[PDB]
Amino acid sequence: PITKEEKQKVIQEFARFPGDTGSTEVQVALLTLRINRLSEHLKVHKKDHHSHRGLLMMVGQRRRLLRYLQREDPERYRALIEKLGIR
Amino acid sequence: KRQVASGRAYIHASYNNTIVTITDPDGNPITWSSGGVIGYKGSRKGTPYAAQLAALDAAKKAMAYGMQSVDVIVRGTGAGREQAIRALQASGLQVKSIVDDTPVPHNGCRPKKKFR
Amino acid sequence: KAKVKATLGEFDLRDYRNVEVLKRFLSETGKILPRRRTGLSAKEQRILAKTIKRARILGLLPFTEKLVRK
Amino acid sequence: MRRYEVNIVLNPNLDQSQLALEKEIIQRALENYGARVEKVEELGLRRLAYPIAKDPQGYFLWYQVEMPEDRVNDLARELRIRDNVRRVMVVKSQEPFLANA
RNA sequence: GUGGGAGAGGGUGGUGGAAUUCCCGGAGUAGCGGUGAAAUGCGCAGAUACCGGGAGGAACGCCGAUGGCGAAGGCAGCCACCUGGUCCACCCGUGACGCUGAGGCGCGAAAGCGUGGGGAGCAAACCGGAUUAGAUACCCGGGUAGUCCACGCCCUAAACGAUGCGCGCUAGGUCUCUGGGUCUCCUGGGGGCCGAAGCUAACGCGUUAAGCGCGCCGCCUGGGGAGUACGGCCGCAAGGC
Ligand SMILES: [Mg+2]
Ligand SMILES: [Mg+2]
Ligand SMILES: [Mg+2]
Ligand SMILES: [Mg+2]
Ligand SMILES: [Mg+2]
Ligand SMILES: [Mg+2]
Ligand SMILES: [Mg+2]
Ligand SMILES: [Mg+2]
Ligand SMILES: [Mg+2]
Ligand SMILES: [Mg+2]
Ligand SMILES: [Mg+2]
Ligand SMILES: [Mg+2]
Ligand SMILES: [Mg+2]
Ligand SMILES: [Mg+2]
Ligand SMILES: [Mg+2]
Ligand SMILES: [Mg+2]
Ligand SMILES: [Mg+2]
Ligand SMILES: [Mg+2]
Ligand SMILES: [Mg+2]
Ligand SMILES: [Mg+2]
Ligand SMILES: [Mg+2]
Ligand SMILES: [Mg+2]
Ligand SMILES: [Mg+2]
Ligand SMILES: [Mg+2]
Ligand SMILES: [Mg+2]
Ligand SMILES: [Mg+2]
Ligand SMILES: [Mg+2]
Ligand SMILES: [Mg+2]
Ligand SMILES: [Mg+2]
Ligand SMILES: [Mg+2]
Ligand SMILES: [Mg+2]
Ligand SMILES: [Mg+2]
Ligand SMILES: [Mg+2]
Ligand SMILES: [Mg+2]
Ligand SMILES: [Mg+2]
Ligand SMILES: [Mg+2]
Repeated sequence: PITKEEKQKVIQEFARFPGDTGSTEVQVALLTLRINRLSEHLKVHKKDHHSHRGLLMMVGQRRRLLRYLQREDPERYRALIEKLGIR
Repeated sequence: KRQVASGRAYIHASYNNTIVTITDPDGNPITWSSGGVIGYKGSRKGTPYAAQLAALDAAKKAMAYGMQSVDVIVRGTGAGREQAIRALQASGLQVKSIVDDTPVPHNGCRPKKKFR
Repeated sequence: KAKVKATLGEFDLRDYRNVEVLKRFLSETGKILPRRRTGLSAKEQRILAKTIKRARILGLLPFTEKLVRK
Repeated sequence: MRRYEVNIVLNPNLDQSQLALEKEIIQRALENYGARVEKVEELGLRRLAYPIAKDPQGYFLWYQVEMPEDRVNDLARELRIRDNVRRVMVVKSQEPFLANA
């Protein structure tokens, strides 16, 4: 799945500053990572519906955080979106 | 015409009948009896007295074959499931051991509407 | 009557290969003993059941047995 | 690469040529699938609780290994294809949960 | 975020034993089965019972609980892989990013439909035997669809806690599942049972509220007619809204 190596790689890649863990940028990055993992898991296993509900909820949370970012600072929002390739 | 001198005795008891099969130490049967082998015909076959008479008749046929030492296997439940073993004990056959090997599944098959 | 854990050492509940101690938790038949007679906690019993099944599939513990004296 | 425990029960009646052959085949299977062998315990002749493949006994082997995950099932299949191997149970390693501590 | 944890949560592949049925063989006679009694039925072409071997399908005994998981439907052999939800401790990061939610979209027991597989046991319809004033039923013997699998439909239910979601507040006691702790105990988070205040027409509810409040959604307005008619939409149909 997602081990501490990949997780820390992504976090240190998307941190606003050294030591930051829960920035909106980092949250959306980790969200999108798990999103892609699950959606690739749902390319196969079309009959796994409960995991699909989990994916729905993850999409919802990511969309809420992106809406908040766009409301607060649009430029950092554009940077995040272009960096992750969404929307 | 066998002179077996020792063997097993299986008691299959149900709520409709009780039957006894006397067999040899490697599984092949020698004699047998049941509530229908003796006079009884209908539900009378399921009474404990019919089970006693069936066990005694099978034991005497085993005497004719020359049986002395007997190991007992029991499968099923019904009236006279125990009376068969009591008569088999007091039949003149030295009972080696009594074993209940009633086959019970691990929930594989669906029973009839009667059994649910 | 004595419960199994009361008379036993500091043993591994996750070792499916130790038949000597896993045999203590089976009944006269191959049935797994209830918590009344094993003296185990819910978590302990839940682990013991799976280890017993593992040992069964490896032919170490009996799937079922025959009752005597009946 | 995760840590696994491979239990192998095979025919007991083998002599030394056959037994060494089957064991080296298991070794080649472990090599071919990237299984680093951490330790080995060979119990051998043991009295089974129920007959397996018409035989009341069996020969036992236990390998603690570290190997990639997505190859474990294919490795188990290749280990099962052998005729003399009657039982194959690969188990993910775990910590020794104790009781009556 | 970090670090731990429990679990029939879901998907995929593998795999184990018990039992039923069937087939091969051995040994073995005269019935078995079934019921309140019986009969149909099966048995001399050798049954039932016993032993050994083989085949196939379906379901997982003990563990098992008054237990656990899930949003609900619902989910129990074992193993591996893929994956969801959730809980606790640390007080680390963001800094109101929240709650609800008409429509939409997805899920949705069983039965039912379509195409193709599969088929042991069970079993609507059906074929017989009984019972009875009659038996179109209950009881017995057979037995097809179906039950099982793949894919696509169907969208119902006593889909029940007959109790929408979220948050705050308001005695405790007892049993329990799962974490943490300086571990007669305390502190979270789930499952029950009594019971303060209070509520209720009463039964009863009572920190798992049916109490005290706030937000938002759904629904109700006498019974029959009737979940019918017409209209629309959805559906291959059954039919559903
Ligand atoms: Mg009868
Ligand atoms: Mg093999
Ligand atoms: Mg599960
Ligand atoms: Mg599963
Ligand atoms: Mg035959
Ligand atoms: Mg005939
Ligand atoms: Mg006839
Ligand atoms: Mg067939
Ligand atoms: Mg139970
Ligand atoms: Mg729950
Ligand atoms: Mg998980
Ligand atoms: Mg802080
Ligand atoms: Mg700040
Ligand atoms: Mg919502
Ligand atoms: Mg809606
Ligand atoms: Mg449905
Ligand atoms: Mg269905
Ligand atoms: Mg169909
Ligand atoms: Mg039937
Ligand atoms: Mg019928
Ligand atoms: Mg008639
Ligand atoms: Mg309300
Ligand atoms: Mg503790
Ligand atoms: Mg509580
Ligand atoms: Mg309580
Ligand atoms: Mg009062
Ligand atoms: Mg109460
Ligand atoms: Mg409340
Ligand atoms: Mg009220
Ligand atoms: Mg209405
Ligand atoms: Mg009116
Ligand atoms: Mg209707
Ligand atoms: Mg009109
Ligand atoms: Mg219409
Ligand atoms: Mg139309
Ligand atoms: Mg209708």
